[PDB]
Amino acid sequence: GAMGSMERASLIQKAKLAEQAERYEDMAAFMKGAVEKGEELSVEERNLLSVAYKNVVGGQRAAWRVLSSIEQKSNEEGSEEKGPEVREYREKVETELQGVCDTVLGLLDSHLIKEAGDAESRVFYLKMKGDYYRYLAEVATGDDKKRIIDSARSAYQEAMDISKKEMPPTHPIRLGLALNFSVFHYEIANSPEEAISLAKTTFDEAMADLHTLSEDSYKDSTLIMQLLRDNLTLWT
Amino acid sequence: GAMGSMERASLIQKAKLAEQAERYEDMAAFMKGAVEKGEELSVEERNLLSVAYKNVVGGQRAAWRVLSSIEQKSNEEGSEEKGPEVREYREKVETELQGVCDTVLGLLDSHLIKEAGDAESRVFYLKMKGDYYRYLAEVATGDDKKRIIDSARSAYQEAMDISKKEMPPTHPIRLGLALNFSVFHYEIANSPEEAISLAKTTFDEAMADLHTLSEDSYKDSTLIMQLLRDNLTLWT
Amino acid sequence: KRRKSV
Amino acid sequence: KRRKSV
Ligand SMILES: C=CC(C)(C)OC[C@H]1O[C@H](O[C@@H]2C3=C([C@H](C)COC(C)=O)C[C@H](O)[C@]3(C)/C=C3/[C@@H](COC)CC[C@H]3[C@@H](C)[C@H]2O)[C@H](O)[C@@H](OC(C)=O)[C@@H]1O
Ligand SMILES: C=CC(C)(C)OC[C@H]1O[C@H](O[C@@H]2C3=C([C@H](C)COC(C)=O)C[C@H](O)[C@]3(C)/C=C3/[C@@H](COC)CC[C@H]3[C@@H](C)[C@H]2O)[C@H](O)[C@@H](OC(C)=O)[C@@H]1O
Ligand SMILES: [Cl-]
Ligand SMILES: [Cl-]
Ligand SMILES: [Mg+2]
Ligand SMILES: [Mg+2]
Ligand SMILES: [Mg+2]
Ligand SMILES: [Mg+2]
Repeated sequence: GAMGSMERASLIQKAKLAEQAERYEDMAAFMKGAVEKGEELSVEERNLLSVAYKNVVGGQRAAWRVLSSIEQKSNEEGSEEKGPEVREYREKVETELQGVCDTVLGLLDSHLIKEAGDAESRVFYLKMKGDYYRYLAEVATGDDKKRIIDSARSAYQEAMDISKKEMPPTHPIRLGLALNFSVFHYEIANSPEEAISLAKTTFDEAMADLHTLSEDSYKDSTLIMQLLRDNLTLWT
Repeated sequence: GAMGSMERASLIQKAKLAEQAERYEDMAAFMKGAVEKGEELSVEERNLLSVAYKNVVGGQRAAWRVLSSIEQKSNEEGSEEKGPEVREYREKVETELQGVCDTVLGLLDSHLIKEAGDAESRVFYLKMKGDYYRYLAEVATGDDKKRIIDSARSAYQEAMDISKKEMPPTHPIRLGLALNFSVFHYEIANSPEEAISLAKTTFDEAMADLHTLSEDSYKDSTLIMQLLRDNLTLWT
Repeated sequence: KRRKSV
Repeated sequence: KRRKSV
């Protein structure tokens, strides 16, 4: 419950309908119900899961940044006191965003990561684990900040180690993992040199392996490769 | 509750923050709390109220149309049976959208319309009443369809009668009311001739009164006037 | 493509 | 303007 009474296949079908309707909160609830059925997810199902939560948390993060910016302006010299409401509402959005991250991290810990044995599933879920700890780190300001950052780092690092051993350098999940771990280094871990090195090396190793790919795979790999290029252009 | 414990002014301040953050469900909840304080709304507050719900229901209507289209394709000759899930999920979105419309109609009936004595507030709320009945009519298919349509018509008609007597033909609320009542005639009431006549007459009466306006008012009136023109171009 | 309302 | 993630 509340998805316990719905067939697994019906939850998957409805997640795809919610995706078409851009109803990402519904999509995430349906996929959470699907995961809670206890069976491993297919590649298509894992992508539905990740898209749903990525969109939900993406909207919450964008809102949090708008509110945090307002809050920061309210704390500058010569700004008029407007009371507690900006902080209260930023905290409200923050707590909801934390709850979504804890929900995703809970699904990963119960029991997606432990049953994931193939590299494509294990790396995918460990990348999600890094991403949702990273989103927690974006809003962390207290005594658990370093531990949250560590947790993101640890998840991404295990995903990187598996992906380098078991996946081609052009694999979209390997490329996406590297893209996000590089963003983690640049924006969360105060390590822009490591972010740039990772994005460079990733892009270059992928370029050298493109020759092995069919026309469809080439298009898939080159798309994430352009995101790496976009960040290199921004950061250098 | 759940907004009963928050100051009216804090609810208004947070609605404006939610608007900046495009958090329209929060914005609507804050403005519902503000209305429930029992005091009349100012012009700025009424606009916050209407923007919030317009955006919430707008997202639900767009999703409903995506799902209804899928459902309609599933009912055509040669379409493969996929079970109840499309109808179930369209019904789920439909019921939520109905609930939002009933929430807005409830705020209008308790007690915004009865305390609204100036034309600008009375016409605004009766236009909202027409709009939310119209949204109910968009998804109605049963024995209450005609009554829902009647209710939309009646609200818009009272708003039209007040606006023609008490507002200039360029007033944005009068122009917006006419725009939407015209859409009601075209799409809900099967009266495209009346929709076209209303949009024409509205546009022409507004054009003839533009000479009375300051540069700022002229820009305000001409914007809704362009929406009327857009519909005339589409329908003729 | 979609008629306007406000 | 905003760095990319996926
Ligand atoms: C379109 C929606 C659905 C049906 C959910 O699929 C999303 C997408 O699913 C696949 O793409 C994945 C994928 C994305 C691709 C980069 C999108 O590519 C195109 C051409 O649109 C972004 C998505 O969020 C998704 C699922 C996520 C990830 C990310 C997950 O980390 C946990 C790592 C990188 C990327 C991988 C898994 C991509 O393979 C597919 O290969 C894409 O298909 C094509 C033609 O590119 C499809 O759009
Ligand atoms: C910007 C958001 C807030 C702060 C909530 O205000 C919304 C807007 O509020 C006012 O505009 C109203 C208004 C709208 C204007 C047409 C928007 O104009 C511009 C230039 O953006 C659309 C809004 O939804 C709103 C509030 C709604 C109505 C509609 C309500 O029916 C119940 C009838 C027509 C229209 C009237 C009330 C407009 O006066 C203002 O005159 C607009 O300001 C300017 C410079 O146009 C502002 O964007
Ligand atoms: Cl709050
Ligand atoms: Cl459903
Ligand atoms: Mg079953
Ligand atoms: Mg391999
Ligand atoms: Mg008070
Ligand atoms: Mg008057």
